[PDB]
Amino acid sequence: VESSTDGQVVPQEVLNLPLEKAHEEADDYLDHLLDSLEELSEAHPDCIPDVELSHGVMTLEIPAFGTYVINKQPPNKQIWLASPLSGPNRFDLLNGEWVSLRNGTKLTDILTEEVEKAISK
Amino acid sequence: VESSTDGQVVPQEVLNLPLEKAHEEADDYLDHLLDSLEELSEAHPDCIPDVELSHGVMTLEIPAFGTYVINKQPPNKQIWLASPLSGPNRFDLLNGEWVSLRNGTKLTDILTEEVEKAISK
Amino acid sequence: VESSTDGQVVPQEVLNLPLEKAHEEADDYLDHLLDSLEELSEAHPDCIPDVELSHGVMTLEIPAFGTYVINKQPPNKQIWLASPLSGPNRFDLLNGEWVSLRNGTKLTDILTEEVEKAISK
Repeated sequence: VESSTDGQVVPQEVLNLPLEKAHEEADDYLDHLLDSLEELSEAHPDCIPDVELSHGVMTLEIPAFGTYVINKQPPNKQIWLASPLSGPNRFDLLNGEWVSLRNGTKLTDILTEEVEKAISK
Repeated sequence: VESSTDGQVVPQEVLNLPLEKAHEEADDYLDHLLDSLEELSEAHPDCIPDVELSHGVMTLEIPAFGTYVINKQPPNKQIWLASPLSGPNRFDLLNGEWVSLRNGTKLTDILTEEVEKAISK
Repeated sequence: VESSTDGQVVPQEVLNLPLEKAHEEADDYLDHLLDSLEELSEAHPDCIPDVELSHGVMTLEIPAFGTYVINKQPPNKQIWLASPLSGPNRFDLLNGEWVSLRNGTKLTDILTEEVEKAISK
């Protein structure tokens, strides 16, 4: 912070508030997904045995197709999908939902399709 | 730069031009805002006493509501708004203007609304 | 990776697959451009003598106008165009194509226009 400034704001009532860092919107998504997908992991006739979430990396075992990988990524566009079925994709917010850079389809919809394509068989 | 290359371009007439780094488009915005909002800071019946701009952090005192914070942020989407009234938001360029990732509304419009919501009282 | 975790996935059949890092979509573009623009560099009546590509920096000599520079850039929006004719611009993916943050026009189209504006004279 080289400007030789002596003191900007400290206009306390920013700093005397119940203050809080933001939460990566990608981080937010992966949580709403971890326990929404492990609440699906209940009604598997057998065939979605595991979801695990590391450090912004999510693995999803689905033996019917092979194993999904879902990632926090540096931009150029963020959130990464590696699907054993539909291939690789990446996603950024448009209007509150996560959308493919490729064609602009929701990954929320791509998971739905592919998860319930599995409940069938 | 490990490619063992000996010399690419130096096609001078890029380098013999009146040359210049770009300016962060967020940086550009915060300036057009600092002196547009301190030219509003004149016609306050009392109630917007201070704007200060550090190092891509802007504070705006508005005692009616509490204190605004406006930030340069690493992407996932850039420019950050912490409003004492409307809450937190983040914004990226769409077509030359700065737009909310949440719903795509202009922050240019959100400030307008909230600044002049204040001139009233 | 400080969580004291002992072992997440290793669900091999991610790791026993023919695996592969992704390729920057900007990197992809600059290649499809290097050899598409050096296949134009053939039918120059004289006037586009050189294209060179370093490390995600591309130079394009076009003596009629002066020299183009095309860059891989950290986001806030990515891929950078410095045109001797149309000025500076930056571009992000929308739906699989590279689009100006300023007004949303394709750079693919901006090069076309300016390259063939040159074949003429």
